[PDB]
Amino acid sequence: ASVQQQLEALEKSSGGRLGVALINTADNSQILYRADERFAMCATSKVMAAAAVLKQSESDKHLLNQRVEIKKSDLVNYNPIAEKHVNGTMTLAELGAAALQYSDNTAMNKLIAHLGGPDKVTAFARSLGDETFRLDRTEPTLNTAIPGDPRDTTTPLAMAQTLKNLTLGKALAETQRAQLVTWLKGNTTGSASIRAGLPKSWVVGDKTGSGDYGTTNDIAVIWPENHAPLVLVTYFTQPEQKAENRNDILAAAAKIVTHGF
Repeated sequence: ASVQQQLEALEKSSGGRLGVALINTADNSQILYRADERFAMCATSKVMAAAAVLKQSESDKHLLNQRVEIKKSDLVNYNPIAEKHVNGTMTLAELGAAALQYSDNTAMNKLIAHLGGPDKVTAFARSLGDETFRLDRTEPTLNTAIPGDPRDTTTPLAMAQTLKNLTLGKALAETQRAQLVTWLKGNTTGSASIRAGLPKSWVVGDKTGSGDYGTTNDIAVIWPENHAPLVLVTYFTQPEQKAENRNDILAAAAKIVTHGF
């Protein structure tokens, strides 16, 4: 069974729709499975928002330390970091960190609001050459993940390309690229997703996402010990709105497509 057959087979079993894009930066080869199909990003979109703020910070040396007031009314449905700071401030950097490493939804909203709304995140993606990404909503509604809804979607390939540009490539100035990489490496939410499909000692940065329709996503940059990085997007979504998430599928997909390194 080739890698495509293995992915086909994984999807066939899975009860959903799998999207995979792996970029092997050794030779810019790719492993693609429904890679041009749209999927709801859910919190994987947070990478774009955080990166947009990093881009701004390249021309404003005070931005990352800018205070953002956190009010109880800013809290939404999943705020593990921001709730610790109500009535205080968090800096934009701290919001980036919380958004990326804990998937804090208030943090995401503060990034988006700082930037001037979801459309500003889209424009930032566009500025990186990503013609596919769109951010339409704030948290929490960007996670509705309704089948066929274009809002808050991208394709696996588009996101893989952009993630590579962001973390290893030309999108950000070097200190901000490194900051993004640091943030992704320090993610806390991805143990059971792509990381679980990889050799335990490979260094990985990732951002998960999850939403309704059992939408279960992860985007990762992977640094094998003896090989050039891999950039991997695994998106997964299911037909029924209250489907359980399926991080196991993402781990399985990651194992399939990284088997060689």
